[PDB]
Amino acid sequence: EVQLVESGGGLVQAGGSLRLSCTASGSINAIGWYRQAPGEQRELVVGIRDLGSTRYVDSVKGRFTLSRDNAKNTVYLQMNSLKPDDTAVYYCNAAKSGNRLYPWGQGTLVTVSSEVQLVESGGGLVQPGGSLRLSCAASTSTFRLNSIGWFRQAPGKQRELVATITADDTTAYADSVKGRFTISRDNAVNTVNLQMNSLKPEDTATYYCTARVFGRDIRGQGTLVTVSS
Repeated sequence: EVQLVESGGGLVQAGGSLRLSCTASGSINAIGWYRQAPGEQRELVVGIRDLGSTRYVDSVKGRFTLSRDNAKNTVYLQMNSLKPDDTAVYYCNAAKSGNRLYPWGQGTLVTVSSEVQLVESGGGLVQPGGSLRLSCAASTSTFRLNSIGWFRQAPGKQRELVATITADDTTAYADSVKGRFTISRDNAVNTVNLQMNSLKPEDTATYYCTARVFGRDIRGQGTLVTVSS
């Protein structure tokens, strides 16, 4: 028979990332990931159509990415932009139609935490392919939020504008992050965020927050984001 075992889960915050891996010895194409918490019976998160496609639950489509390496009898599931509601234990038995369920692994656990001037946060170190979430508090006691934008800068190089959101909720991203980055407001708390998926060694920079208030343009001190594994 097969012995399944899965590892790589951990504690992480809003946004954030984690690479779950899984492995077996004793067809690796028929493996998908289940998820279980207490108080609601376990569900399926990723499965396989008979033809060989990889169908993902709509609640997560656009975050979790099933990869595989036949050469190591290993399957993975790269998680980005992790939400609190992703908290549970993930298993690794099969998910193609018409296949026997393999012997249950123990499961790796996955937990997810949570003079006007601006205040950035969230910056940290991650691996290539990871995901962060930066936030931009204004420190005003809700005096004015306005229209903002995020610009980064590696040391000794010219600044780069990455993404912006105006008052009208229009978004524009640079071609250097096209597809990967996503700027959302979250207005209910007077803070504005930037989700950063699929990072590279090339994003290693100090990320700041500009707002252009009355008269002068303003920024915050900005947080490091490093990616070199």
